Amino acid sequence: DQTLKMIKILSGEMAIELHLQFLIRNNNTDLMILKNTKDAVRNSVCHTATVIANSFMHCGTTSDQFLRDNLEWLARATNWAKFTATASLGVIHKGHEKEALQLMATYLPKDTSPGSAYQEGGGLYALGLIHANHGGDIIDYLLNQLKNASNDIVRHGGSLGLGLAAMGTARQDVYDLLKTNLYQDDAVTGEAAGLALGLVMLGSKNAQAIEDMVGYAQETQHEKILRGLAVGIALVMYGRMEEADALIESLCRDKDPILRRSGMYTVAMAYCGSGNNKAIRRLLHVAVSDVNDDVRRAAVESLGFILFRTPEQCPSVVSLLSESYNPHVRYGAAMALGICCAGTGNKEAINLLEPMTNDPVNYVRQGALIASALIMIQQTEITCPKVNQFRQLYSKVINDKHDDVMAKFGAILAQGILDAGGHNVTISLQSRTGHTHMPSVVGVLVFTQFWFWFPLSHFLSLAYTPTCVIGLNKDLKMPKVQYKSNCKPSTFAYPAPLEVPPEPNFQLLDNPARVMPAQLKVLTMPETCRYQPFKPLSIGGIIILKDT
Amino acid sequence: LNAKVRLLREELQLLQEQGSYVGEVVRAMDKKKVLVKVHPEGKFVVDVDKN
Amino acid sequence: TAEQVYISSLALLKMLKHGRAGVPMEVMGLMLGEFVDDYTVRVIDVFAMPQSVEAVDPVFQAKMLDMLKQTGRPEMVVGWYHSHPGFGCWLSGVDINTQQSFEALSERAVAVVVDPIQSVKGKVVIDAFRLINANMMVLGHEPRQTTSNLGHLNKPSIQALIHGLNRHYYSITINYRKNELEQKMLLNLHKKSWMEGLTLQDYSEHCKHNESVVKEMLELAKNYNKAVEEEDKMTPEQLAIKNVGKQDPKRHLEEHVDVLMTSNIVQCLAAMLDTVVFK
Amino acid sequence: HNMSVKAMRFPPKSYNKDLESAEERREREQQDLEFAKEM
Amino acid sequence: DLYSRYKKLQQELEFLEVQEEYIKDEQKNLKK
Repeated sequence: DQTLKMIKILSGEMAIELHLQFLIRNNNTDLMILKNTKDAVRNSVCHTATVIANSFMHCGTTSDQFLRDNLEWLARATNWAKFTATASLGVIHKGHEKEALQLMATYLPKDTSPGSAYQEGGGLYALGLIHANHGGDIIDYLLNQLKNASNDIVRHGGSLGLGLAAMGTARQDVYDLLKTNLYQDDAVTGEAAGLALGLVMLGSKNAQAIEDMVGYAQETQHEKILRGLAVGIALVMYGRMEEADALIESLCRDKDPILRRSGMYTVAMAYCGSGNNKAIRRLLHVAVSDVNDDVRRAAVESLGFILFRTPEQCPSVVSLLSESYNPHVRYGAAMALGICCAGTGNKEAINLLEPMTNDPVNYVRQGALIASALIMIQQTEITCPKVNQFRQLYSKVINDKHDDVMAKFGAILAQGILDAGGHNVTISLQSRTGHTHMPSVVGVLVFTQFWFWFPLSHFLSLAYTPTCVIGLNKDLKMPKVQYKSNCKPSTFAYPAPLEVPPEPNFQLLDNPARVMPAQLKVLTMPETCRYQPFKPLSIGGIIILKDT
Repeated sequence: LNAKVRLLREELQLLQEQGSYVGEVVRAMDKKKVLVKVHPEGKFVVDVDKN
Repeated sequence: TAEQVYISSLALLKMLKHGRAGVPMEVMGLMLGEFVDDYTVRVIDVFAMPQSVEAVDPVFQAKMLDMLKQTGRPEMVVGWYHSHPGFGCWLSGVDINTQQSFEALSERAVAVVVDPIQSVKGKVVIDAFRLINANMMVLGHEPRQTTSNLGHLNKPSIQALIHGLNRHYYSITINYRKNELEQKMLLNLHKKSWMEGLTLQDYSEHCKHNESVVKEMLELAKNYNKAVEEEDKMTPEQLAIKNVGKQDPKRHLEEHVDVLMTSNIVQCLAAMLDTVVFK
Repeated sequence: HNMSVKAMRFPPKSYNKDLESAEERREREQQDLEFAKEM
Repeated sequence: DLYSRYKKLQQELEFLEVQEEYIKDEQKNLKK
């Protein structure tokens, strides 16, 4: 009703359940790629790589087979990978309401309470992942669960999930409890506390919080809490375009390298995508004049965030930076290409990252691999002919025992990237309204921080967006309309798993049907059917179909 | 200039590689094998590189 | 395991001094600071003991700590060091059969090894191992969650992999927060007197030095004339296989003439920087 | 002198890029080093 | 065709100018 209209326009529900319905009807995944990646059995990294990859490819689909196939291998890695697994369980069941608390019934801290407290802490991390950008009873539940707690090994996941859920809300009390969580002066709670304050105060300009954290940033000694505040300073400023200039000047002129890295992240984050030459002058320049490698890498990373409007100039400038003497600068160049063109495959980016995988430095190979994964997304090999070439190169490097374990770790997470949501959700920080998806931006920002915390870069589920036209005539009733296409149906090509030992363009598509954004111009509008789109059909998502 | 410094920055790497023996050929045989003596030493069959 | 790198400037200076002093033996000593937290330990003071490799008597370090208690701030024994001259900065069997005794004394394994020889005037070579261990054959160390202490650093040298235990660790980095006061205090080590900065050297050796350089420029001119005169089409690659002899055309030029100019011009400039104010 | 110095660099383009090593050669050298680590 | 071409020409002009100002200071740093 018009009384119920406010819920229909403001609660954000029906988008979530119809995305869920689309992914659970369109579940074009692959059971066997996990079996291929299972070959490199080791006790160090493979468990982590697999548990992030299968969560990446099966996000929100609630498919319990990749963890239900085995249990002894599931718990073979301990004390950090069980935490990663109970983290990944949330991404598997993200965008849900009911089967969140109830499926973790085995994983309550008070139901079993074994000697391991890490698996029982990341359940709250999973809960925060599921209900990200969705306040309510989740907020109160997490607040009450953080009212009393053990030592902070259980409080990492709870703190990060609480920051994930109440991120845009800017609730006062959660910030108040994070304040005393930060003032514990403890290393283990440093990652717990420094992140989520920037989470909750995103764009709030709560200047008291900035003053408190920058005062805190000058006496503590824990590296972890320095990193937490370093990303918090970035995540407190957003899109002001003029206000953090004193802030970025203060954080850039200081001698502290981690705080200079924070300053580079601030000038990235308060200047989302803007083509401000004046910013890029000082930013790029101190990308060279600096001395510490980490802040140099952050400075060259910030270029990818700052060029959404016309991302085709970034290859031209950073092609030279890819040939720098410094492997850190080359790695930053690789990820900068990966994140600037986070969308449609561009031939220049693929060509420039083609030799980047062959450098004899492990981490620049990591950057090249992940950049290659993100540039080629949902591509049916006709957009760029390199899709299967990178797939077979990935398949070659996963089963080689000679390459470094970091590089193959990046390769398995690349397979996680390519098949995300059954190739139905993709990485696109841009709306069709000329606006940048804020949760995608913050998710891909946190995703860059896998140097120092592997499950922290688990925060990428906020970046996946489905690419599917959805049809709905009334509030709830699904219609039944199937239209055609005009171009080559090989643009509709799927991976089509082989396991081996005259062309119709009228591809009929139902209401929850996937489509590439580039294919949005070549769809057939429903004309002979009883339905007809009230709005002209050039945008994705869900569109009104008036019935005749 | 980048090229130059890169070469020099990799110079101390390549110089880490050990030296290479010298030898005197006598004759070769089939399947790309060659008989070469070292100077106060014996005679080795050596497989030739593809270049 | 991103918890390494505890270096401080005065410590490294004392360690290069102590290693360079007695070179033909493996010297050793103790290094003390504060265990500020689990991921980081700060060092403030470092000392050595005489020996004639052998562990020091506890009496020596006991009285050393006893007088350092009132000597400024209190100290905590945070570890120790040794050298390995002309080596790959690697742990020995003698080192490892006392490292676990040190671990029994204090769990934080400080296995600093320093070398003055590979530490060249530009680049310095350090390691500080963290109890390279082989207790169990299906586990490594407890933290494996970041690539900063695992992939960011350079991979170890081949010989350190050979004669060292292959379960290697550690990430030595200067990590002393770049103390600006002592940085500005040290700065130039080759500043002279201000009143020395206005000196003139002398005019006589200036002129005979010029005379000395003119004859070598004449000879360089002769060589240059011959080398332009040959102008062979033998290709510069084959020109560079026969340049190993005495032939050095244009291979000096600059090395005297700017040396000429920096001889002349400063002698010119200081000739006029002391005139209009001195009467 | 300055005019000659400036004019020296204006023609010689088409210098491609830096050629450090080959990926196959580097991989083979690393594999030989790792295999001879016990040796 | 009209108008917007002038704006994109001027846009790549200051973009190119940013690269020009960059190339000097990076050359100065890389020499030393």
